[PDB]
Amino acid sequence: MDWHIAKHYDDILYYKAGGIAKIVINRPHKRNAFRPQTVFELYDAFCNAREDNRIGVVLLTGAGPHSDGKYAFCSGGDQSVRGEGGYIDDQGTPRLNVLDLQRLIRSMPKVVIALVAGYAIGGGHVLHLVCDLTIAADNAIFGQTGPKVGSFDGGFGSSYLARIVGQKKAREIWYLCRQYSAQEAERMGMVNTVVPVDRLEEEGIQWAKEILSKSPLAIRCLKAAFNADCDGQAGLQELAGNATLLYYMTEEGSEGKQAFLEKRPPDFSQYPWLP
Amino acid sequence: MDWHIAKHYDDILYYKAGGIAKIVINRPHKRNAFRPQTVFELYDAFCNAREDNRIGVVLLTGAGPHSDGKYAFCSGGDQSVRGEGGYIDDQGTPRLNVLDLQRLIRSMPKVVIALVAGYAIGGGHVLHLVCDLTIAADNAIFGQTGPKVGSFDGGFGSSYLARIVGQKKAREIWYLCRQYSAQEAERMGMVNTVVPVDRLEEEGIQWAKEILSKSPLAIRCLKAAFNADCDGQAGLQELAGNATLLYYMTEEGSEGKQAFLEKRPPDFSQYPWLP
Amino acid sequence: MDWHIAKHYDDILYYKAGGIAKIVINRPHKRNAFRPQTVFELYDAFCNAREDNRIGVVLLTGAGPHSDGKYAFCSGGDQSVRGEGGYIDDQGTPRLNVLDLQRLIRSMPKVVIALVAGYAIGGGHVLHLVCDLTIAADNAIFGQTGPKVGSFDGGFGSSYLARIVGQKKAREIWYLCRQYSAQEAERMGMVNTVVPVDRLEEEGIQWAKEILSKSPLAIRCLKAAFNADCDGQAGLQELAGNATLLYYMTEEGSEGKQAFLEKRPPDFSQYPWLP
Amino acid sequence: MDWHIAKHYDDILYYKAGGIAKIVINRPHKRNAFRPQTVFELYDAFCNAREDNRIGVVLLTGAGPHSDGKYAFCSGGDQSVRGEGGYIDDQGTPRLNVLDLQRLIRSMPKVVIALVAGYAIGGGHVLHLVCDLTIAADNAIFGQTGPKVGSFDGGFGSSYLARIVGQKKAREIWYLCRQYSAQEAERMGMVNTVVPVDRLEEEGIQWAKEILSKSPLAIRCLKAAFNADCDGQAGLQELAGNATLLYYMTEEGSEGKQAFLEKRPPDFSQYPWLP
Amino acid sequence: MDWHIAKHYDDILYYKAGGIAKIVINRPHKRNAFRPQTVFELYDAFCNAREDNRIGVVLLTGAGPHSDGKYAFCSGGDQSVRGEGGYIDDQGTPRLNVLDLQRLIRSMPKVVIALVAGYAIGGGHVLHLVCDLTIAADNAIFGQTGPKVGSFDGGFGSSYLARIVGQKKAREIWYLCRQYSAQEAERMGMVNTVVPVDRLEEEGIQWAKEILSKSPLAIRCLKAAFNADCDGQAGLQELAGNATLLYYMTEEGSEGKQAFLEKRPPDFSQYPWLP
Amino acid sequence: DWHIAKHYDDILYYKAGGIAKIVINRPHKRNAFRPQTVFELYDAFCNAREDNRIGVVLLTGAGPHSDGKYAFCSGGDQSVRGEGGYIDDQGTPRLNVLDLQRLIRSMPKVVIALVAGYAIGGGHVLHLVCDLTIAADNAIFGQTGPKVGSFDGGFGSSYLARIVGQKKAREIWYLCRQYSAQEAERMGMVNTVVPVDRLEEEGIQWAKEILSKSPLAIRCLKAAFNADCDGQAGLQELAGNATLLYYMTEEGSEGKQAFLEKRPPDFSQYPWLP
Ligand SMILES: CC(C)(COP(=O)(O)OP(=O)(O)OC[C@H]1O[C@@H](n2cnc3c(N)ncnc32)[C@H](O)[C@@H]1OP(=O)(O)O)[C@@H](O)C(=O)NCCC(=O)NCCSC(=O)c1ccccc1O
Ligand SMILES: CC(C)(COP(=O)(O)OP(=O)(O)OC[C@H]1O[C@@H](n2cnc3c(N)ncnc32)[C@H](O)[C@@H]1OP(=O)(O)O)[C@@H](O)C(=O)NCCC(=O)NCCSC(=O)c1ccccc1O
Ligand SMILES: CC(C)(COP(=O)(O)OP(=O)(O)OC[C@H]1O[C@@H](n2cnc3c(N)ncnc32)[C@H](O)[C@@H]1OP(=O)(O)O)[C@@H](O)C(=O)NCCC(=O)NCCSC(=O)c1ccccc1O
Ligand SMILES: CC(C)(COP(=O)(O)OP(=O)(O)OC[C@H]1O[C@@H](n2cnc3c(N)ncnc32)[C@H](O)[C@@H]1OP(=O)(O)O)[C@@H](O)C(=O)NCCC(=O)NCCSC(=O)c1ccccc1O
Ligand SMILES: CC(C)(COP(=O)(O)OP(=O)(O)OC[C@H]1O[C@@H](n2cnc3c(N)ncnc32)[C@H](O)[C@@H]1OP(=O)(O)O)[C@@H](O)C(=O)NCCC(=O)NCCSC(=O)c1ccccc1O
Ligand SMILES: CC(C)(COP(=O)(O)OP(=O)(O)OC[C@H]1O[C@@H](n2cnc3c(N)ncnc32)[C@H](O)[C@@H]1OP(=O)(O)O)[C@@H](O)C(=O)NCCC(=O)NCCSC(=O)c1ccccc1O
Repeated sequence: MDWHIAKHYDDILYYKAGGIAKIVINRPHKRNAFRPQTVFELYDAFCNAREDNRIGVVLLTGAGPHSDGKYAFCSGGDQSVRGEGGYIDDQGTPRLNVLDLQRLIRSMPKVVIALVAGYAIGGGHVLHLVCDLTIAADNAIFGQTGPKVGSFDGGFGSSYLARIVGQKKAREIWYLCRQYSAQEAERMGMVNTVVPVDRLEEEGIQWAKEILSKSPLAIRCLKAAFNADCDGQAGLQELAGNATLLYYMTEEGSEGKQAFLEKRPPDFSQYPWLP
Repeated sequence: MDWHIAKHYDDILYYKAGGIAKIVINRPHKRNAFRPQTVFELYDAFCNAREDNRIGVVLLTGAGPHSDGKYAFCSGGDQSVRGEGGYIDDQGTPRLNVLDLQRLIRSMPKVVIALVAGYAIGGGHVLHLVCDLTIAADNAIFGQTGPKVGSFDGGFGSSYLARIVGQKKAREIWYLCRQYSAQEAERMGMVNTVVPVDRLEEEGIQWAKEILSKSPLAIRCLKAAFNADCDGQAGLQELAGNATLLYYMTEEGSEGKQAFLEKRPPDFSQYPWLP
Repeated sequence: MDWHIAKHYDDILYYKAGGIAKIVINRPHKRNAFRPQTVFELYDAFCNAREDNRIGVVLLTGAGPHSDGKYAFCSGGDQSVRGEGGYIDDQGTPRLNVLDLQRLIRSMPKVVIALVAGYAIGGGHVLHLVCDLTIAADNAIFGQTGPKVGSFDGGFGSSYLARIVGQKKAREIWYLCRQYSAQEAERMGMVNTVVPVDRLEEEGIQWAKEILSKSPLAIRCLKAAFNADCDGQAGLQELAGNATLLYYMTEEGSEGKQAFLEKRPPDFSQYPWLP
Repeated sequence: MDWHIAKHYDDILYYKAGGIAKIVINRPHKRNAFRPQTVFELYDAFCNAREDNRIGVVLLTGAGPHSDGKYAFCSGGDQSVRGEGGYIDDQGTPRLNVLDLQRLIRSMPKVVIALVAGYAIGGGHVLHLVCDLTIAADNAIFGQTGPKVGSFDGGFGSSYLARIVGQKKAREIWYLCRQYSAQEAERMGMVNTVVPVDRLEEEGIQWAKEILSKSPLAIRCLKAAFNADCDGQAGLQELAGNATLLYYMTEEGSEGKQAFLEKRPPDFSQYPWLP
Repeated sequence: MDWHIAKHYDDILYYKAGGIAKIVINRPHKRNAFRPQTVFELYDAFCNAREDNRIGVVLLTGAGPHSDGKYAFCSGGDQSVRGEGGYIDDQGTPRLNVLDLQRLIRSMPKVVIALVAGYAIGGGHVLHLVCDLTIAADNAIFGQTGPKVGSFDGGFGSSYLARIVGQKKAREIWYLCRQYSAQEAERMGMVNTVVPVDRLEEEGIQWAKEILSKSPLAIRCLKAAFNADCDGQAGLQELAGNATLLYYMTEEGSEGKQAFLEKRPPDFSQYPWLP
Repeated sequence: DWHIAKHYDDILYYKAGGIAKIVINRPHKRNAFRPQTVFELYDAFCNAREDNRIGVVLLTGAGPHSDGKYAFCSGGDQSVRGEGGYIDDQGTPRLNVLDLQRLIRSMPKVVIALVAGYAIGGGHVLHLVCDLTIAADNAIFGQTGPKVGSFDGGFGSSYLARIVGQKKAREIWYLCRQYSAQEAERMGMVNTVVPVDRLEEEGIQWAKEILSKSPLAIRCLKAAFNADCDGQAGLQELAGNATLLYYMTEEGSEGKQAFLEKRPPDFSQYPWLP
């Protein structure tokens, strides 16, 4: 693929090619753990993808292999900056801003695919989970660590995981903090497919292209519909929001607008009350 | 208004005029209690209204006053035909088919307004509740009777009532089986407005007309949206269904249709992936 | 089995034998796509099955093989009659009446089993999904096509699917519009069992008989309970409706009815307030 | 009424009369604040009432007036024994056992009526909220104090309050920590009725007697149904639990039991599959 | 108050004083309708407020009176820039970005109070609703207009409104598109208090100061708890996120961090498994 | 090294380190529970909950029986089933297993079902509501309600669906078939499968991996999982844990001290974080 750099960052790499964006967490010396700046940059990059009318799919992955030969998607919050009440940014502010990133990935009307090679651990595991889809390399390793390292994600990390692998397996994952292979992760329902490491990016590109040939309006409505099964009124906001969008493409709707601007009463008399 | 009979029934009366249909429960010797046939006919009448592209609003009310001077919207299930496991129809089958009627009124994409003069009691009270709106006459009397007469409605009768008057008041209504005035009913939030008896139908017509001047598409989407706060996936079905409806009016959607019929790949390349 | 024709239709075939009904979509020249009339007839047949006190289980399947040797359960909405805002009926009205069929299948207190040979695609796929159970032949092929053909089902097609195969696999199914084999469908959780094509009906009959040897009241309560995990207040309506049904079979409840009819205060004094 | 002491406690008083139980919080020197012992005892008394087949209604109230002439329902958690992580019991164990009491009151199949004279503040306010009904004396004063005293009830204290007074008023109550009169509390929807201080107990008894003349089975099903609008699967458990109870009173149900005991196949062939 | 300008914008004004921020929509020639830029700026200012450790409360209001003597909070989407599929920004992109602003106001851990003088109509009405609290001047006018002007808000505008005024009144508001006085709005439950126009800001400041003397941790937890009753897993994310925040302030939690950094197994053996 | 912790008629109850073991001991009825069995089970689980050293509870059945067969639990004892419920010795109809279900589900300790042989009917639902399930390869799972004139439309239905999905959950209940340990794992309702003589050791092994974790983290997580299912009751548990943690902060303590000292609280130093 001919990837073009789209913007420069300190902790990540960001590329575009056709309708695909690629976001790479680039802190291999920390197994691609995120510090607050990493989350800020990830958020910025995902926002850019959201605003780009040409991009329909974002591939999210980690830099590797590292000098020690190991692969990693993301090892979660950088523990070396963890202080009282959160992860300390350069101004001394404790933060949990990955929560904001989680929501953006979840709600943006573009499909996000996690491409996992090596470790997807802790907060890194939850990031893989909230991505729409996950493609794993056969060397991928999945797991949570919260109860061992003094943390937990009781939001999407728990409930949404249960909506993927079911309640028994979700609890096992969090309580024991074991590691799971790519094959185990696929069998339990949380990984869509598994390929060799050297095929991981091309598979992502293949899946991305099958989506890029579909109707953008259809895709965004379906993504909202899936969220609507989880996120109550916030889910309804996204789903109803797309209904409003589509309604704003109708003549019936436009008559309401035109009537207001022309200071006359609207005339919906020709329009039927359908069953 | 020039109401014209639209179809003949044994237990009810059914009229249409302009964009309004009027359905009248007609068993005043039973304070308008419904027997299984009454529910069958009500259901049929609402279906007819649903199918008529000219009808946007349905007024539901009870026949009166009766020979005793009393008014009644509906007194619920006819206890005189109640047998083992439900209300016995003319074929000997026990039924709780008012549940089907509740669902039809609740889901049909037309506004239904209960016009309550006199008693709306028991199953008759639940009917008023599931109508979109309620306009009451000053002589209206509301209440549940289940725990006194060996019944209960633990479906929309309970949960949906709580979404109207709040949990404290809903529990009071059901546990004590007291009666409530039109003013008390409005104050608690379950009656939209109150007018003198002789003004009841005309108020109904005025409210119907204010809705009939609105966009049918906007109205149906809103009704689905309101149901969506209550009915989980069934509510999602109605709201997403309207999104599908609207999407079927877009050129983007039509390309998908035409491509299939012409046995060619669709080309959505021109359409943007909006924010 | 000695199937007996139960009623004649244009687009479907309808049989009964013992406690089993069999409904067959009969438009093999369109891979059994449904037009509005097809849905009307399916709805009528399911209502009949619902009304028949002898029928406990309904088998739903597609006519085949076709003259080209191919099998199909259902290929979804007939694209050849699709117009603005829906599928255009013979009177010129745009419809999405499959939504009503979905609700009927989902809520009727009889077990519905989809018998899928060959294609269950698009709206045909959602139909299989909303059936209680699915038995597949080895030649079955499952998938959604919405984003490719300019449609989507963001109701039961999305949310309820996620409650079967989990969020990751449900999104994949819709975003990519691939086809899935029977073994794949079974592994992901949406097909209950797989058998050879010529053993499909006999498998359906056997499963039906195992249900028919059970308590009808127990089965209906369970079906409502499953819906209740999905359909919010609509689900409560079904579950509470069954509690009412059962309560109408009690002596305690009848004392309430009798008291009213005999115009005396009820006497529940003998009855305990159990823990 | 002739109240009889039913069991002796240190921190509360417990009486019975006919089908009514009365539980009185008795620490007037602390405006009836609860310490862990108080909660243990309250739980015990409510359990007793639950196990007593003669008791249908429980009245909950505070001892008063105090020597200063002041009335109090309950001032919440006893701050004088609050320590690290909770309220410290006599063994040094930090506890939040009022959460267990909230659940018992909420789920027990008997109606609980809070009789509030004077202060219902903090955890004392939440206690009034979770009781089925609330009757207030003219001198009643309601409010939350968490954000002022370094606490919060983000459980039934927040969500369930919103289901009573609506989201705007519920947020106001908690954010500002003001006090509300009986009239204000009634108008907002969280108090069922208001009576003079010296009529409070008689009003409680009158409401209780109106409940005690109803069907105990109807009442328990209704209470479960109301919970089911709030408590997801736990609510389904209560409601389905009652359906099971009712089914266990049927001959159809008994056929299953007998068949098992007699080591024979059950015969449900005579029973219909109702609509 | 000595308000200080905090940042310069085109469509709005932004001030700070003590723990209070004030955001003023400043397009009085359009009754304070928002165009995409207005939303962009509102979003930025609310983000600024969120990031300011000194700000606990945000007052949101409209500029007025206008040259015509009229007051307005906000009249919703600027119809003069509405085009196909949304509101057209300065780059030609159709947007519904008020949806993003809604989520920010709803989720940010500071109390937002709408100060409504004059019109809060359509999208402007939904903005007032999603603020935590609303204080109205006695000249305030509330209402929705969607079905008249060819729009609807089927997200928070519908469901969340029902959680404030109940289902009956919410439907009325949307279906008829009438106007409601401050008094009617308070009576129905969606306005917290009403004061004279000349007292509106001082009342806002008064309420803000009562919140500013409270515990910030308590307030954020409560706000998340209220959202959790509406927003399913998204609500859980906020509520669990705060639990994580608090857990990150515990010694027990830090031991997990330290063990990881020091490359040793954690020792939680000293910590109890509390009831 | 198990130590008897309390004596019961229908069950056995032990502790060792941070693990409690509760054993249903009515093998002559395939460990069916009568109201007393449930009362004792509730009592034992309450004990475990109240025991500050206990972090994990293993639940299992006595076996093998004299007929060589294993059983976790065969559900409600049909031999005492009467009108409206299971008749206790004072003549009262009961459904008190529902109370046990809630206790197991809500207690801030991990409960692991160790299933050898039959987990059937109400016994099957008990395994389901336990946090985790470890099965021996001879384990057999299933529901029987519609066959024996009962049903569990609460956690037995909805919660099962949140484990195996709607299609499989309905199959299980409608047909009342039996499922192997391997089948149970493949569908998602069993965490792992081992040989029968390795069953207890696997449970102990799993318990220990949990006992080395943070008790606060584990309780918050269990509540968080319940919250995806139990609406406001789930919120009560989750928010309750937030309150617990807030009661460990200085900020929170200022509010208490201020009240006790009859002075206005001073939270002025504390930030309004993002
Ligand atoms: C990822 C894993 C399993 C890999 O193990 P291994 O291959 O053995 O690598 P190693 O552990 O040796 O790590 C290599 C270097 O990267 C650092 N490193 C790795 N992960 C790090 C991290 N998360 N923070 C800081 N440094 C890290 C290491 O400390 C080490 O650095 P040096 O000693 O060479 O200097 C293994 O490394 C591992 O278990 N990492 C920890 C993962 C973890 O526990 N994450 C959860 C923290 S909580 C969280 O993510 C979170 C944050 C916000 C909101 C919610 C949340 O749940
Ligand atoms: C409605 C009410 C309060 C009116 O009282 P009142 O003005 O004193 O009239 P009265 O009680 O004298 O009744 C007049 C005649 O109509 C009959 N009548 C009135 N309502 C009836 C009914 N529901 N069934 C059969 N006959 C009825 C009466 O029996 C009486 O007949 P006669 O003595 O002249 O022969 C007062 O009449 C009253 O309280 N009726 C009871 C209403 C009630 O308790 N409904 C609960 C049944 S449960 C239900 O609605 C339901 C059904 C299916 C599914 C779910 C459900 O919740
Ligand atoms: C089913 C499938 C995959 C089979 O492929 P194939 O075996 O190759 O058959 P072929 O494509 O040649 O089709 C055979 C004939 O049946 C027609 N045909 C098949 N399906 C049709 C349909 N759904 N409508 C009209 N004509 C159809 C075809 O046009 C063709 O006719 P002729 O050339 O001989 O004239 C393959 O045929 C296929 O993919 N069909 C379309 C499936 C599809 O995209 N369905 C969903 C549309 S949206 C939906 O159902 C829906 C409905 C309600 C609510 C929400 C919704 O999303
Ligand atoms: C209740 C109220 C408003 C009454 O005011 P007032 O009439 O003026 O009485 P006063 O404040 O003087 O109190 C009288 C005496 O009772 C004690 N007292 C009153 N309430 C107490 C309490 N809750 N704990 C310990 N001692 C108490 C006082 O400290 C005082 O004792 P002495 O000086 O004579 O020694 C006014 O007293 C008041 O606001 N009290 C505090 C109420 C409060 O803030 N409760 C919340 C605690 S957090 C919570 O309840 C909670 C706990 C567990 C779970 C969830 C929860 O939400
Ligand atoms: C607010 C209201 C009721 C006041 O009426 P009035 O006092 O009589 O003022 P007037 O109607 O004359 O309007 C004054 C000027 O401001 C403009 N103006 C007022 N509102 C405007 C608006 N929303 N957009 C553009 N220009 C506006 C007017 O066009 C007029 O301009 P000029 O003629 O002098 O040039 C009355 O003005 C009124 O009803 N306005 C429209 C309210 C409305 O229908 N809002 C809904 C739009 S849909 C939406 O908000 C939305 C957007 C995104 C997502 C969800 C959503 O619901
Ligand atoms: C478990 C199972 C499949 C074992 O089969 P098998 O190995 O062949 O043993 P067998 O059937 O011979 O039973 C052995 C003895 O234990 C008794 N026994 C076994 N289970 C019993 C039980 N549950 N109650 C009373 N006695 C029992 C039997 O009657 C038999 O006794 P004797 O002949 O020696 O006298 C097989 O035994 C079996 O299917 N048992 C019945 C399981 C069942 O249907 N449970 C459903 C009750 S519903 C419930 O649990 C419930 C409770 C509360 C709320 C909701 C609910 O759904």
